[PDB]
Amino acid sequence: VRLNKKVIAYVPHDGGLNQIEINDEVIVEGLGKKGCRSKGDIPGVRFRVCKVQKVSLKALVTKKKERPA
Amino acid sequence: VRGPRKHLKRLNAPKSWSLDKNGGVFAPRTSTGPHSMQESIPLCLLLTRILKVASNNKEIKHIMKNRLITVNGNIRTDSRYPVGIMDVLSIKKTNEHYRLLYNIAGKFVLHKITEEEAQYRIAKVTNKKVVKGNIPHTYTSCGGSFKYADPSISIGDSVKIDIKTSKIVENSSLEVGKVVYLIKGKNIGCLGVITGIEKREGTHDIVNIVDKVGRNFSTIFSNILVVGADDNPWVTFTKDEGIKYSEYEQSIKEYGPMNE
Amino acid sequence: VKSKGIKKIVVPHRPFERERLVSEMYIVGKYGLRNKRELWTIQKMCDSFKLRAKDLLITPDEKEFTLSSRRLLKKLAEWGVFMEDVDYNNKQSLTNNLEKLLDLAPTSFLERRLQHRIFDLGLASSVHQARAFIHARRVKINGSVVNKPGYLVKDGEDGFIEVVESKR
Amino acid sequence: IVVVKRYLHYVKKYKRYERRYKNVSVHLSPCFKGLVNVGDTVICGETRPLSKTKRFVVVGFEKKEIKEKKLKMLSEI
Amino acid sequence: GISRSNRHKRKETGGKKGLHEKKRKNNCGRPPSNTRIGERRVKQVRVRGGNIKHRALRLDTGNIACKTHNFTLNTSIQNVMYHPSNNEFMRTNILTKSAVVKINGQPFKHELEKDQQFESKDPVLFDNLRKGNCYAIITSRPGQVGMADGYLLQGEELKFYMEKFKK
RNA sequence: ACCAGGUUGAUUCUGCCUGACGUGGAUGCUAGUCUCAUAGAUUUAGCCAUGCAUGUGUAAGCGAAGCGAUUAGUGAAGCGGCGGAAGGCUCAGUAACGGGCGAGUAUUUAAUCUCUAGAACCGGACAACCUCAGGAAACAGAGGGGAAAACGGAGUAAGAGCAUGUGUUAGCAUGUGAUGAGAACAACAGUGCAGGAGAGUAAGAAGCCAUCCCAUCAGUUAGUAAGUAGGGUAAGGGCCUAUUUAGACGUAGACGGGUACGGGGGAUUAGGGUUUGAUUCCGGAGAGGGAGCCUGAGAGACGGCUACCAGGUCCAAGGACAGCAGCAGGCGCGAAAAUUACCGAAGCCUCCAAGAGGGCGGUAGUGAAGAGACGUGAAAACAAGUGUGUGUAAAAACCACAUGAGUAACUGGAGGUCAAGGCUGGUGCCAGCAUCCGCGGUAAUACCAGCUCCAGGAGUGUCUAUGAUGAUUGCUGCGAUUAAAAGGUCCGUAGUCGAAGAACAGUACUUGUUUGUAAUGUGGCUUAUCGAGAGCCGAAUAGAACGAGAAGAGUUCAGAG
RNA sequence: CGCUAGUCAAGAACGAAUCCGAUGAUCAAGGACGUAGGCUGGAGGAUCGAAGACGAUUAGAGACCGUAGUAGUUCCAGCAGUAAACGAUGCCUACGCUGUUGUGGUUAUGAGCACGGCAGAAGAGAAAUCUAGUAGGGCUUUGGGGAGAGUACGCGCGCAA
RNA sequence: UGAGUGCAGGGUUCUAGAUCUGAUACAAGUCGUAACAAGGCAGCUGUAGGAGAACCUGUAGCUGGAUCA
Repeated sequence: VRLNKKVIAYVPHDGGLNQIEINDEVIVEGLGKKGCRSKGDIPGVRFRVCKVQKVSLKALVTKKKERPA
Repeated sequence: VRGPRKHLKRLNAPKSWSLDKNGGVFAPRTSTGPHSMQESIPLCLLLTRILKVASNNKEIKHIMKNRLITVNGNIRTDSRYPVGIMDVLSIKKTNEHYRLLYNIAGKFVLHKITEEEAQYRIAKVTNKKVVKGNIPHTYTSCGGSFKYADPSISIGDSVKIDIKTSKIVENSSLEVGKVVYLIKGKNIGCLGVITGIEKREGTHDIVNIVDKVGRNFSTIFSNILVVGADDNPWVTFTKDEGIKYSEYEQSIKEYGPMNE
Repeated sequence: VKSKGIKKIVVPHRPFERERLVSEMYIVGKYGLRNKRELWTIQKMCDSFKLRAKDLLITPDEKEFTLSSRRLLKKLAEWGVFMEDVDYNNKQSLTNNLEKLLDLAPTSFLERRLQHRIFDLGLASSVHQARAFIHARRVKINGSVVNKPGYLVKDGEDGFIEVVESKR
Repeated sequence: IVVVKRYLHYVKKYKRYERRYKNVSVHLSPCFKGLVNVGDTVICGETRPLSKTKRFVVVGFEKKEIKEKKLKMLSEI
Repeated sequence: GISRSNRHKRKETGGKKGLHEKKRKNNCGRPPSNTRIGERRVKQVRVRGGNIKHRALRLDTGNIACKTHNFTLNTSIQNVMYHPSNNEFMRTNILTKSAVVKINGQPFKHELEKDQQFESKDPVLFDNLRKGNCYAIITSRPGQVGMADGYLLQGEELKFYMEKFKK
């Protein structure tokens, strides 16, 4: 939203991809290196998903909370 | 700023007033008048702190609306009027009299006196001028002015004033062996006797002093008032007679000297 | 945020160092303290006095040495911590005693705490039930209750401490 | 005329000094006209502003020194 | 309007400086007063601190002092002969300090004639006074003080200024 | 004042990546009690519905209508007086009188202090009142009385400037003179107002010194540098203008461009350092963007006026009004920030006041930004509740006594670094995990779960800047034969660096005395149950004034070479 | 920089009771020289030989080998400005163990001074080894994990390269 | 004294563009085999020609060479 660039982000958890629909809003976060750098075995991806539709992805995946609907 | 300043923040006010930092953001801005703002205190701080006789603004009003308080022989009705050093304060009901002096620490303090001491004050001579109609005049530190005094009085001398007549009574000059009182510096409130003066040109003269209990200290003439005709003082000084002690000396005097 | 109040603990540089873990574990266990923060707080207090002694011994001038030595030694005597026959007005003994401070230990501060004093004076069966009498108002000093286990007892208060029976 | 004044500035990190200078433009009066020239040292007093840049006036001078035009012995000795 | 601040002025090194304030009244200026010769017209200007200043737009007369004989007289002013700053102020007859002016000489003629040594002491003044020439110099500031005042030219001052008049 | 894991079949080195620890913001999950601080700064100095933030009267300036009276009185519409130029908010612009230290002029200053200090007559209006009466409103007309300590004139004291004597320099003398005023009232026993001279407060202008990055920016400037004379201003000055002289500033970085509110201070720290400062104190600038201005002692003012540009609001269509970088509040923008709350009390400011005003300030509500002290049992016997009193402006909380009782843990981990399981069941290079090294192809202590352990604990994980790690920026203190690294060789300016001997001088250098620091910080002591907290004391940096010492540095000499 | 004579300037070292007296070290900017190959004009052209052309060998050889052949290779007047231009070791100035062998002067014939080679030692260094030992002496150049990259844009020199 | 606004230019920062040309990653595709052993013509630095492509050839240099002789 803030730059009008399009970027690639990684989705962390076991079944995580199933918690996201097209046209959802997501908040995105850094991987923790000094400069923006690739981490582990993922080539060329520099951010990861944190929250979907205002709620924690960790809670969504582990079925502790539900989608706002 | 578009015009003159009206307020005064509490952290900016003189360290000589000795007001507690935490209680509120403001302090009373002294009215214009006799002494400088840095060398005087407003009357309402005296009545609420230095000599407790009021505890609230309603009471401070009432005391002065009833016309009770007299300073230098005139009744005062401005709560923010400045009082300065060697400045007789009195209540005619109950016949009380006080002078304003410094503690050894340099804070202000009121000292109770008899109705004899209440009749005079001391000031320092600042300028001499002749005025329209060929009238000689002389002026002093606290904005005083005097017509047809003795012509021999010289700039820098100190003069004693009769409060009832508003005339000069006696004159004393800056010489070896006279008593001195300390108005500003590292040694505020000390009292001592002149050892020696070193004259300088276009710059302040340096004065060397011996204390009554042996200590030498020197300062510039601009901080000294001369307070006796020769040997011994005019005004009566505080319960402790102007001796200052280091923390080191206070320890030696408390626990005894370090033995071999 | 920057705001009023000091911070009283220092976090250890290595979180899992085995000799530090074992020796800390022992001392919390023996003295019946709540968590590691109680201990670390006492440690900082102890370090501060050790720094003052170091500074005094290395100072060049005499006025500061003679002045501030006395103050340090008198304070630590009043707390009941540094117990020896310091003589004043004698330079050598002041130096000797300053050197004895330099290996003071946190154990000595712990044993001045009210929780330990109560148990040590045989008014309670354990360091645990001592704490449980300081809570619930059973402990009283100079005719007034003290609610806080960390109260450090000065030298000679020991005559005035007391316990009362429970409210039930 | 232009007067140069010189001094040293201490740089705390490296524990060393650097040389500095400043230029001051001063009023010279006709009474000194022939006597003061380039390289000489001069004493100046402060005044109210005389122009955009000028605030000091030359009040006297110390002439750049000669100890002696050294002696030559007579050929006779 | 007009300003006396150095806001807009270059630095001594030739560089420009940026502006950090809007203009302030405490450095306001005012347009020139161009005092002309004519029947008296003077305006009163309310100045800083509530003081008053007097500004002469037209003046007819001046007080003129004689320095050697120690008297002062009041006389009409005809025209400007010379002005040191600008040749223009002469041709349009504008009054300022240091302007040299022609005046009615008859009052001075009547006084100076009383001294038996007068002709011997200053022959060139004597000649001028015969020929109906009488010259003085203005010392006051008309745009500030609201009037013109001066002294009669005598001795070497005549010898100096007369060389400025001649074609 | 400290290290660990990772290039090889092993070894010893260079070197960088990662972990371990403070602090500023953002965020996941969880949350018992009490106390002290702090909150739309970062992005948009973006836009704003509503309500409030500035008014003041006595015995003692003038007093209309109404009410009422044996020629009394009342009680006040307006006028006059004093304030609205302070405080509050923000950091756009500015590399500079923006900042630190000294000094007091070439200047102006309502109030207030000390000394001194006042013989004055006459005339109209303006507002309100009274009679008509306009306009959609906002806002105005005619006509006629009438006051002042309001206003204009008369005389009269006084009196700027100019010139000469005399005392720098007041003052006095003499000649000449533009200008040209002035308040009383009440007795509860006082309150005002004209002139001077000196103080006191506040500005204006000045002296010295310190101030960020780019050379892929090397020449810049012509009111620019100066002089003579004049105008202008409260005042010096190219501040502005006329004629003459060519200056001024640069490789010790000029000029241009980019960026920035500046200090007191904050964070980290053995020492030497590195980073930040919108933000309680001081000083500066602004009020949608630019520009002009009246009134005043003081504004180039915006809770004053005027015009353009960008935006809005109401209308009866003719016109009118308006500016939350005050306090609440709303919309946007973002990863990012509280109540359209109470206030005759505390601290202060304003008036004509034994009284009136203040969203300045104080009081609570809201939120795991930060910081203290304590609960979650004991071996006989345990928070949080409740009621009275207190507390306050009124409150709530806090504390006292008296009643019930028996409630109260989670976050991250368990192959190595690095504390703690080859446990049981699923999955089979899948799905996932993992800062780094690495796990999983059916016998996984590393995935997904169960069960036991570990660490900190009302708290614990993650992301992002920064300080440390780091002698990987090196003054202290690294390297250049082969790891990255000595110009192909000379000459040479700016720059940095330079004998012995005998003498000399004091500006650096070092040091004494005196100044120079509110808060914060530093060394202490005293009172809130304790501990942060509060209150009092002592010393202090850089910078400046005056003395002192002369080794090193500096200058000179030649029966020295 | 290597044949022999003659001629013209300046320099290094050595010997010694010559003269002057701080005139000096290092160096941004600026200036002069710089193998070879290359370029602009003239002279010349034996040998060798980029390019180009053949013969063989090979799956294919465009190459290596052989035959032949041009620009260049030489000289004069200039431009250019790079090399593994290396002992991969900056320039002045110090303090430092032994033995042996050179070159040029001088000699109490014992030795010295300038410029070298070699072999140990002691220290040093990650080692190999030592222009590398000892050390807050002075001054300039210069590096900061691999790559992209000594590349892009701007600028200065050059006829072009 | 000047707001606003005409018309030319500059100085900065971003962004579009047919087409061309670099770099980097390409599990393992095609053609050869240039380097590391005397790597099958010892290798490398400068300069000049040539060539599908690594590269080949002339000229001067270096050993970090396969020789301290």
